[PDB]
Amino acid sequence: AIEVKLANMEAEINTLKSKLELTNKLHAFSMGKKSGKKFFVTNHERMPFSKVKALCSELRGTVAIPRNAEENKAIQEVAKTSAFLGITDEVTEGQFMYVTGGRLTYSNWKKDEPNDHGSGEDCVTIVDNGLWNDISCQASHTAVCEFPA
Amino acid sequence: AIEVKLANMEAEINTLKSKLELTNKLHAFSMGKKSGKKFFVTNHERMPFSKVKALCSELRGTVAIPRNAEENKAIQEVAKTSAFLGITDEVTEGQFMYVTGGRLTYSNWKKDEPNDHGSGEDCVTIVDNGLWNDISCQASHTAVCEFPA
Amino acid sequence: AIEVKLANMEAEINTLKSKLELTNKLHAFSMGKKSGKKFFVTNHERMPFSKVKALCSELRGTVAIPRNAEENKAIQEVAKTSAFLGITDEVTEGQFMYVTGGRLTYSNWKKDEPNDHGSGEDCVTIVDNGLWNDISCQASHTAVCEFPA
Ligand SMILES: [Ca+2]
Ligand SMILES: [Ca+2]
Ligand SMILES: [Ca+2]
Ligand SMILES: [Ca+2]
Ligand SMILES: [Ca+2]
Ligand SMILES: [Ca+2]
Ligand SMILES: [Ca+2]
Ligand SMILES: [Ca+2]
Ligand SMILES: [Ca+2]
Ligand SMILES: [Ca+2]
Ligand SMILES: [Cl-]
Ligand SMILES: [Cl-]
Ligand SMILES: [Cl-]
Repeated sequence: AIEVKLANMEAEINTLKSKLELTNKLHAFSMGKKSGKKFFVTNHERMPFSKVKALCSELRGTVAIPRNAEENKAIQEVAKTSAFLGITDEVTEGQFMYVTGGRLTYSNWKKDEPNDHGSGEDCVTIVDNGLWNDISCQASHTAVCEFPA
Repeated sequence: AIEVKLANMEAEINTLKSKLELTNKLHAFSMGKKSGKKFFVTNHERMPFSKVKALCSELRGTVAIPRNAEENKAIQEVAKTSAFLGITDEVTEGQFMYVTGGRLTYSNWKKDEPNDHGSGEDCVTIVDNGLWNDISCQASHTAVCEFPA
Repeated sequence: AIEVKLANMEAEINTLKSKLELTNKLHAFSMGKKSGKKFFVTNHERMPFSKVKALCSELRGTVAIPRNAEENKAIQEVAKTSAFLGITDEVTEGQFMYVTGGRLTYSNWKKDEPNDHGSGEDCVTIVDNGLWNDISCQASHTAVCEFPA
C-alpha cells in the first residue's frame, strides 16, 4: 500500500504539472503570444510606477521593456495609451537603466527628452506615438507586464 | 526514504498550488481585473436568469452585482449588451435583494423603473448607458459573473 | 504518522485537480465558450498549415472546423482575417476530409471553389464573408484552434 500509493502520487503530481504547463500555453496563446516572441499584457489600469512593478512582480513578469522598434510597437499596441516602461534614472539622475539592470541598448526618445522636467522625472512612459517621455514615477500610467519568449 | 519522499512531494505540491494561483492571477489581469477590485467577466451568451446563476455558480463565482457607480461602469463595459445583475425582488415585490443576501444599497434605475411591467418583472438587467431595468427572469440576457477582488 | 500525511496529500492533489478544472472552465468562459458549444481561440499569428496543426494539437485541440453556419460565423469572428480550417484533400485529391477524420459534410465554398488552382491546393481557408477557398497548405494564414464542447 504505502509505497505503491507514494509512487502513484509522484505520477499524479507530474501529471498535474504537465496539465498546468499546457493550461499556461493555452492562456499565453489566447493572450496573443506569438511563437518564439516575448509577450506583453495589460489590464488597462493606470497606476504609479511602483505599483506596476509590484503588480508585474507578483505575476512573475517585469514592467514592459522594448529592446528594439518591433517590441516598442508591440507594447504601444497593447497599451493603447501612455504606459510605464521598465526603465528609470532613479539611481543616478540622467543615467537611464533597465529595472532588470543595465544601460540602454535601444531608445525612442521624443525630441528634447528625457529632461527631468519641473519637480523631477525618473520614470519613462511610451506615449501614443511610440515615442518616449520621462515622467514622474508618481503619475499614473497604464500597467503593461512582460513575459519571456 | 519514505518520509523523505513524502516531504519532497509535499514541497512539490505547495509549489504547484502557488503556480496555479499565479495562473489564476495572470488570467484575471489579462481579462481586465483591476487591483483591489472584483473581477467581472462574460462569455457573451444570453440566457434566462436561472441559467446565468447556475453558470456562475459552477465557475465558483456569482451573478455580477454593482455595489457602486464604479462597479456599475465596470460591468457595463464588460457586458456591452443588456445583462442580468444578481438582484431580484422575488420575496417581497418592490424589495430588491442581492442573490448573495442583503437589501439593495446602490441602484441605478432608468426613468419610470422599476415598474414590474406586464405579468411581472422580478429580475434586473443593466442596459443602455449603464442604467437598470427590471425584467422577467425568464427573458434571455447576457451572463456576467463576478469573482472576488 | 506516515499514513495521515499520505491521506492529506491525496486530499491536496484532488483539491488541485478540481481547482485546475475550474481554471480551465473559467478561461474557456472568458474566451467566449458558449454552453454546450465548442470554442475557438487564436493568437492572430499567421503560419503554414502544418504549423497550425502542430500548435493546436499541442494544446490538445485541433485546427478549427466549421460543422455548421453558426460555428462558421463564430470562427469568422474570432479570426478577423483569412484562417486555415481543419479540412484538406491531401489524402485523395478532390475529396475533402476533416483532419480528425470523415468526409466533409457542411461546406461554405465561395463560387467556383474549391478549384485546386495551379500546381495544387489541398488546404482550406475561411476568408471574406466567412466563405471558403482551397489554398496551398504552404501559405501562411491565421492559426485558429477549436476545443471540445
Ligand atoms: Ca532624479
Ligand atoms: Ca530624471
Ligand atoms: Ca520629460
Ligand atoms: Ca413579484
Ligand atoms: Ca418585481
Ligand atoms: Ca421594467
Ligand atoms: Ca492534390
Ligand atoms: Ca484549373
Ligand atoms: Ca487539391
Ligand atoms: Ca482555390
Ligand atoms: Cl520621479
Ligand atoms: Cl420575473
Ligand atoms: Cl497544398
